[PDB]
Amino acid sequence: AWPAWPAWPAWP
Amino acid sequence: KKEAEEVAAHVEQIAFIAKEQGNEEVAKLAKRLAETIKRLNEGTEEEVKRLLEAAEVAAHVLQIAFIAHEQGNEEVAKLALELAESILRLIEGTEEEVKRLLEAAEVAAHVLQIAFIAHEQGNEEVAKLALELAESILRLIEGTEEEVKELLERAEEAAHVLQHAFIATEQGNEEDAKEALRKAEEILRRNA
Repeated sequence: AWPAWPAWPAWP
Repeated sequence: KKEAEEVAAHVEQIAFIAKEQGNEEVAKLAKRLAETIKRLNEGTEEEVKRLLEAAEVAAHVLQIAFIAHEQGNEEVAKLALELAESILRLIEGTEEEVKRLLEAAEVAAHVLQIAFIAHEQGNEEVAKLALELAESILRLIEGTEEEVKELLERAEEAAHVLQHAFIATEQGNEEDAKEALRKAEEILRRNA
């Protein structure tokens, strides 16, 4: 489908 | 019901880190989000999981605001604070519109992360377009148009075109990146 979104930032 | 515990633990870790760094806004919002996760642990199972996904999106938005405030530009930070406030405000139970606004909110979070990454990499045209689009999506979600579904679909299409332009810039292909930027700008400006 759509190009994948950038991954979520690292959990603090 | 075990996913809620993981999400709440992550949100509380975010609140701890924000208190350590001195970001009081993110700390207050993380506390509000933790309380919201607490008060929504029991209820209808089909909606609790969707609200947990919304809480995950809100925690990611808080992370984005925190890193934006720590690493310079306050535009992304303030926009992400407003987005987290909007998510927490809509979680309160207007389902028929929330099931539609949550996708737009997650797309807005993705666009905010796009803007932050592009600004950190000097690609300031993509960052400007992403900030403009995030403002558009925020004003649509907070707005009372009730014609917001079509405009949000248009904005999400523009956001995916912006993501295509971002990937083109990251790979190093400017020829397609500029065209995708033009197309996204046209799609966004067609909302007036």
